Order: sequence, then C-alpha cells, then structure tokens
Amino acid sequence: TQFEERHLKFLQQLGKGGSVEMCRYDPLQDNTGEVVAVKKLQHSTEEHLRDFEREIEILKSLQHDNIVKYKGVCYSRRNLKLIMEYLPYGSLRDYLQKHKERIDHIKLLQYTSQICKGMEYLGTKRYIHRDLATRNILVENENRVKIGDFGLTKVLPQDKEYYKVKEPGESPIFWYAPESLTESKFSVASDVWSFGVVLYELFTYIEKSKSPPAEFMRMIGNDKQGQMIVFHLIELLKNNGRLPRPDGCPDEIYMIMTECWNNNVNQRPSFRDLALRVDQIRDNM
Ligand SMILES: C[C@H](Nc1nc(-c2c[nH]c3ncc(Cl)cc23)ncc1F)C(=O)NCC(F)(F)F
Repeated sequence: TQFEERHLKFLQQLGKGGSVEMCRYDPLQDNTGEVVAVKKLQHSTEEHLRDFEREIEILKSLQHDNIVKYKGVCYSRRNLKLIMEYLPYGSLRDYLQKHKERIDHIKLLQYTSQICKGMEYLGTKRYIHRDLATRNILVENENRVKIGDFGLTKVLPQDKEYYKVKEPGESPIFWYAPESLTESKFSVASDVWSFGVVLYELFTYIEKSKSPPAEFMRMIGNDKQGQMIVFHLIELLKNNGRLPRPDGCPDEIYMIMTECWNNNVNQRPSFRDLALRVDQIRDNM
C-alpha cells in the first residue's frame, strides 16, 4: 500500500543521522491517522539517494521482533521517504540515560538478549550493521527493544566474509574493531566487537564521563586530535588497552564484553552463542 505525501502531517522532529520525523499519516484529514516515523534526506545527492534506496531495500527485507518495522515508501523517485513504525519510548540511549539504575540488571539482560537476536537474524541475511550503538536501538515498551538505523549497513560480497569500505565517511571510531580502524574491514565479527561496546554502554547507564569516547580519549590522552586519535586508538587496542569494567557490572557480563573485544577476529563469539549465554545468565538470575 502507498503513502501519499500530501497526507503526511509533520508532528515533531525525532533526530538527525538524513532526518527522522514523527508524522501522522492522516488521509481522512480528521487527525485520526496512524502516527509513524518518516526518514528523509537532507542532501539528496544521486550517491546519497542510491545509498538510501539500498537502506530501504535492506529494511524491507527484515522481519524480526527486534528489528524496527518497515511500513512503506512515499514517492509523491529523486525525493523518497521511508515510512516506519514509530516506537514511543525513544532510543535506548535516551531511555537508559533518563531512568538509569531504575532499569535493573535483569531488564538490561532482557534488552541485551533481544539486541543479540536481532543481530543474529541480520547476520543470516549476510548484512553488516556497522553502527551498532545504544543510539541505534529503539524502545517499543518496557519489555521490547528493536535495532534501528540501517543507514551504514552493507551486504557481504558472495565470496567474502568482510566488506571493505574504500572512502569512509563519518565513522563511530570508538565502537570500531581494530581491523575496521586499520583496514576499513567490516564483518559479523566487527559488529560483535561493537555489540561488546553496546554492553558496556548499558552497564555504565550512559554516564557521560564513562562513555566510550570519554574513556578512550583519557587512555590515549585528551591532547590527541583529528587523525592522531585514530593512530593512537589503533596502537592502544593493539596493546590490549580496553574500556574498564563498569562499576557494579556482574563479572560474567564483563567477561562477555572482553571476549567481544578480542583482537583475533575468529576468537570473537557468535551472536547465536551470545543470545544462548545471555539467556542462561537471565535464567540463573
Ligand atoms: C535519526 C533518528 N533519531 C532519533 N529517533 C528517535 C525515535 C524515537 N522513536 C522512533 N521510532 C522509529 C524511528 Cl525510525 C526513530 C525513532 N528518537 C530520537 C532520535 F534521536 C534515528 O533513526 N535514530 C536511530 C534509532 F531509530 F535506532 F533510534
């Protein structure tokens, strides 16, 4: 089913990544329409449009409880709008920064298992998210989270287990595996490294002073700037410099983070095994 542009009523700006707006799709024009999230492009260049069309195809191909729902496209070709369900509790980063320790460990592990499940499903389609962070996870309700923003997602070539990015754009370097920093190589294993960073974000309750950029900048020295940050971060990770155990983090959860942060790509755990491990921890708790 088609969405007519004229019937998309702007309600509120949600955020910028392209931008996402909360809209009411109201073809009856009586304000009874469904509230949806709408992604559109700021700079709709031929390159960005081709890349956005790929994100649309990726999201449309995913049907999982822990993946944000594709609804449709509004064409009303060169100015596409991606229509998705609107998740009312916001990003997990915002949700956790607001409630903090009121979200207990059993609740954090329920979200962790769900993130692993959405990620494991994505891997079955040979998709590499490349931007797994709490800012890209949405909260549907207290019992369900979903992965969002497939804007950096790559499809693995037929004959390779990695995707090489030739000319990188803005990169979330503080969530990047060493091989992503050194060779711009992205794989299921590098999303697993990012997942360990997400686990760290959760157990630090999004405390700004404890954030992965704040901690890695302290380890490399706050005097490092621009490309020197990448140079020093690479040497730090090579020499086993890592984010600390968050205060009050259960030992078994910290063990998982450290295993995701293995310099050896092949030694990192799989998302299938991480969901099994997290569910066992939840069961024991
Ligand atoms: C740029 C957009 N930013 C934001 N979006 C929302 C949001 C709430 N509820 C939502 N429901 C469906 C969608 Cl698609 C977005 C939101 N809230 C705060 C934001 F800063 C974004 O896509 N962020 C990635 C992810 F969706 F994973 F959280």
